[PDB]
Amino acid sequence: ENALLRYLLDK
Amino acid sequence: KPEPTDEEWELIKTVTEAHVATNAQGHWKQKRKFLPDLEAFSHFTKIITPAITRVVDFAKKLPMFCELPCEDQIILLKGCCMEIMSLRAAVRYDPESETLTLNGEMAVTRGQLKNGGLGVVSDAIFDLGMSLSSFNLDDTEVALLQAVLLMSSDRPGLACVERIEKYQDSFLLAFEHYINYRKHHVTHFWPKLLMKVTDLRMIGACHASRFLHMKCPTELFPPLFLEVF
Ligand SMILES: COc1nc(C(=O)NCC(=O)O)c(O)c2ccc(Oc3c(C)cc(C(=O)c4ccccc4)cc3C)cc12
Repeated sequence: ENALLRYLLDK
Repeated sequence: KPEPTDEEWELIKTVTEAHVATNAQGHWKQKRKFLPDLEAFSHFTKIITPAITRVVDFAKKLPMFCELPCEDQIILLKGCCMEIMSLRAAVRYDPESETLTLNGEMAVTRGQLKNGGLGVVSDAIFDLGMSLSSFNLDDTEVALLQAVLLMSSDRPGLACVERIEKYQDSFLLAFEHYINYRKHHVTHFWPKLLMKVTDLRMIGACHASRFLHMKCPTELFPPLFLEVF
């Protein structure tokens, strides 16, 4: 759930 | 009329620098290439992923954004991508070719975007760009509009609602105080810019309603595009 968007949010 | 305070100038340096660092090209007009219904719609959805990423990059360069929990960051970014990407294209309207520029490289016509799935929203983005000509928005004004849309407390599921609303109120003063200082030769420039924020907010909601419409297998759509809607 929003895992790429989360990966990019954290560096 | 009140002009930017010393701390408001720092906030303007910061948010302006964020914007310029994450804005495609900036030449965008001379690296521009003109383009000559799930087949125009591939070759657009394909070009979104870098544009969404540039928005994430803007938000991550804003120290106020980075103080929020990532649940709230995800929520904020999900609500302001299409707004920011729409503003970023509308400020790149060429009155003579009657095109918008995406990724600072591809010139598109009103028809091309409506044909690529934007539907009525492409009419809204072009109309905005046309009206943003007489406004003569600079990089600081665009960056501050972007920060105002990002720090929307109204977005559903947020935790730090009042912290976000405080960040947004900091940008709105700095932006108004900058507006007072830039002395634009338009009457009631602030009231009219505030109406434009609302035009953009309407673009972000209509686009996010045409998504729920196309469900056309989801895997034909880029991964980032699906996480933002
Ligand atoms: C203004 O929008 C955009 N702005 C910029 C841009 O200027 N970037 C900023 C900068 O210059 O730095 C872009 O690069 C864009 C690239 C692709 C794009 O593609 C879309 C999108 C996103 C949504 C729809 C739908 O309506 C829809 C259809 C089905 C389901 C849901 C939604 C259709 C298309 C073609 C829209 C872009």
